Amino acid sequence: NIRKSHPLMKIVNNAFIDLPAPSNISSWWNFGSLLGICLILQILTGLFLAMHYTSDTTTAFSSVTHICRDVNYGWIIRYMHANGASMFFICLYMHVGRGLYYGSYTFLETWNIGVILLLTVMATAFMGYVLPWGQMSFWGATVITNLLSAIPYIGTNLVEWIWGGFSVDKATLTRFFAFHFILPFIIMAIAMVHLLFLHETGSNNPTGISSDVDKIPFHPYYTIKDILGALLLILALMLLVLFAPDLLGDPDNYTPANPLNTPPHIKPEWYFLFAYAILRSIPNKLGGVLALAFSILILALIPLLHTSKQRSMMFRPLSQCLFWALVADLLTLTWIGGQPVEHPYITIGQLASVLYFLLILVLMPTAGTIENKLLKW
Amino acid sequence: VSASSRWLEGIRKWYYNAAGFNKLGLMRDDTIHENDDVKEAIRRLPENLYDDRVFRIKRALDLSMRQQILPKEQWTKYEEDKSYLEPYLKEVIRERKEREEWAKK
Amino acid sequence: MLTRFLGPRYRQLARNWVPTAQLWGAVGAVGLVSATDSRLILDWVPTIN
Amino acid sequence: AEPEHDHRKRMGLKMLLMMGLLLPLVYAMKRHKWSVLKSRKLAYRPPK
Amino acid sequence: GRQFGHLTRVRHVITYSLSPFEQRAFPHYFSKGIPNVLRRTRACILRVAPPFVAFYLVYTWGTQEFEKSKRKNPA
Amino acid sequence: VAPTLTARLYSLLFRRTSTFALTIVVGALFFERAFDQGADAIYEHINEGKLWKHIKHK
Amino acid sequence: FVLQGQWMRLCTSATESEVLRGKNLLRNALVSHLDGTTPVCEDIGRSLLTYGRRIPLAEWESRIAEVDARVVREVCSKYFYDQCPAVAGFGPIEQLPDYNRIRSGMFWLRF
Ligand code: HEM
Ligand code: HEM
Repeated sequence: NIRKSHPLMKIVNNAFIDLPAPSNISSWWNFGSLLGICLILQILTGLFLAMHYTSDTTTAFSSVTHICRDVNYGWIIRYMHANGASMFFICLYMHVGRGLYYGSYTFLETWNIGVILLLTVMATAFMGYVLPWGQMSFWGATVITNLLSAIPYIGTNLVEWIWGGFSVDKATLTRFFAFHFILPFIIMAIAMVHLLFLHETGSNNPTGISSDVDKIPFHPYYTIKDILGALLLILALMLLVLFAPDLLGDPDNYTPANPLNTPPHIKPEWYFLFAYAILRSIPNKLGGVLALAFSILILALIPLLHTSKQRSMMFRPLSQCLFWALVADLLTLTWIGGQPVEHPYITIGQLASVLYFLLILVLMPTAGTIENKLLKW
Repeated sequence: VSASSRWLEGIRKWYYNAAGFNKLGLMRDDTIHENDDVKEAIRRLPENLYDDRVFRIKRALDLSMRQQILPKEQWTKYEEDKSYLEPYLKEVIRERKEREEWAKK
Repeated sequence: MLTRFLGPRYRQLARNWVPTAQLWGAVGAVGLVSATDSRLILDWVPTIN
Repeated sequence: AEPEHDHRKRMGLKMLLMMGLLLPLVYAMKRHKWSVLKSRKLAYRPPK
Repeated sequence: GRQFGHLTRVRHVITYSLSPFEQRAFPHYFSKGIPNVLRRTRACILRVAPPFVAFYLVYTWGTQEFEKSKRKNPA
Repeated sequence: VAPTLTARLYSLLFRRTSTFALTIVVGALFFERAFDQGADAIYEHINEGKLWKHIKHK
Repeated sequence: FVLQGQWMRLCTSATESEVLRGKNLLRNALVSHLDGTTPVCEDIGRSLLTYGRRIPLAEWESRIAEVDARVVREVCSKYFYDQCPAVAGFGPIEQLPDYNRIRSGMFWLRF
């Protein structure tokens, strides 16, 4: 009674208690709550960090050290933030992938909002990494921000507008801080709308068939399975932060910023490495950033190239192989992205980039058509 | 009719078996993606097929849940695979196409 | 003003919920104690110092 | 460089022992509730 | 939206269930369990495995050429 | 052991949500004392920087 | 939800007045039913098969009289509180609650 009628409870009830859900969803549906979890864990350790961090160049790095040595338990808080960012990205990558494989993208609004959610956390995380004002924080801030200067007749002014100076100076750090604080709240409102559009149809499932014929209430079933699910997120996260705090950050970004150095290194954090590879594969200022962008906004083209008469990939062998070649190709891309632009690495980084686009834009839709034909559809 | 046709038919039988909806006792039309044309075809089915269509989807979602599959004998055999939806779907499409032609003049 | 709740039955209600309410408060008590340790409220019994 | 080193690894020991104890338990909690569904039978009885 | 009781129309399907306190959460877990994981792996290898080894190979080759290139004999 | 330990755990302590809550919280205390120390103890199979061992020398 | 609501309420907080109503409803059901040679005859035959005696109305009265609230909340608890039910459904049952939920309504977290 009370759960069903009360204005606030309704919402909870309709989203986590009596929500009819397919009795069929597998582990790949857990990344939904996991991102939700990652989002909160990242706001909570993030706030406690802001209680000791200062966004001024001369104390920026020092305040981060202040946290790890002097602030009680500052270190875990710091590393949980650091690693949660990668954990947020692995989950983000599972989630997008899951939808791609299962045809979940046929829910345009939900999906499109998802792309806005992907961009928002990327912009968010990119600003996050600059905050400690480390060698990579500054040069990654430099290299990446400077891309916008490829935009014709507007670009120079644009880069100088967001920079605050003529470089990545004082204005940029405080600036980047403010947006890094405001972004995750906006992300939240958007995730609510993500969930708002999703609730309008309920979840998809591995068969892509349709589950009105067999729904189970979200409660014992998926609350308890999300719990067990969050527990494994914690394990991965904690295993990362306690045993190997600097593993995914790599031993490097320590030593303060130096606007005159330029380390023979320069590469964004791992989650941009595939995009990074695509960009440098193209000899051309404009084209590089054009293809950089296209490598992510292409998710907004996927539903227009569905092509198959079935929604999921569960019953489609050729498509499976092509999907796996996409993921395989995305490893190559990050791997290349994490290496210098010399002999072997250029040409495969070039080839793999063409493949990425050939796969999604031509090979996958073709396989769908072939698949339809083999089934006489 | 001969060598080549059977080869194409064998490629088709192979794909069918690989696609594995058979393994969950599903029939090909039970896997169709539900857009409006199809939503309407489903609607138009007679009582019997509709009911059989629901039991199969149900049987399959059940299997799909415990990630199991049916014993080989109960897999649906290719071309014993009644394409019950086809004629309805075709007619529904034919009706929409007619609406569309009228909307151009 | 607000006392339609007086009577045999209401009295009876109250007594059926006493063992429960008492037990519940003890939960929270032990809960608060254990949560902030034996200085910030309630020291004693087999636990160190 | 890393003063927290020791303690880090101490919590880690506790984290492995706890996860190693919570993980099985949360699993048995989950399969217990999902058992109504995993063990479950269907029959289809259409009119003759 | 959507609720329960307004989902769809279903006819003549019985469903027997048994209470969770009367069955085991881990019946033939190793017995029936493991063969299943082997069967699932069989069904999927040929579609998952190959793309990856193609990268696995591209990776080790890619590195060898790189390392071996920053060396040289005459000229 | 005999008419079951769990049976008694249920009958005397788990039939009510009160006692249930109550034991979990009482059980939470001791567990902490036992484990926190237990894990600190097991950790002592590294008689190295063992602050206690150094305390004696200097 | 309402059905189960009453079982627990009775398991935990049954009150005296309603118990008298019950007792009285039962005194009337008993006496009202043994009206006519047929029901009485049926009653003699059945009783001897199950009780080995014929239980005189005076005894059933004594047995009813002894029941107070404490008994009700003690006897209901023994059979209802946190026990698994046997559920059976037929018809448009899309919204019949999942077993676990029905099972979880057989006990209550307040208590
Ligand atoms: C509004 C909530 C958030 C607050 C208040 C916040 C706060 C902070 C602060 C103060 C820092 C600098 C201290 C440090 O580097 O440890 C930081 C760094 C960072 N932030 Fe956040 N953050 C929030 C959300 C997020 C989100 C959602 C992400 C995306 C995963 C993110 C990713 C990062 C990364 C990658 C770093 C640098 C890693 C490091 O050096 O530890 N933050 N954040
Ligand atoms: C802030 C980051 C995000 C959050 C909090 C979030 C949240 C969720 C949640 C909770 C679900 C529930 C279904 C499930 O458990 O999988 C879901 C499903 C879904 N999400 Fe997201 N998501 C995020 C990012 C994304 C992005 C990057 C995409 C893809 C562009 C996306 C697209 C989708 C789609 C299409 C579904 C439907 C899945 C299905 O029914 O099979 N979301 N999302």
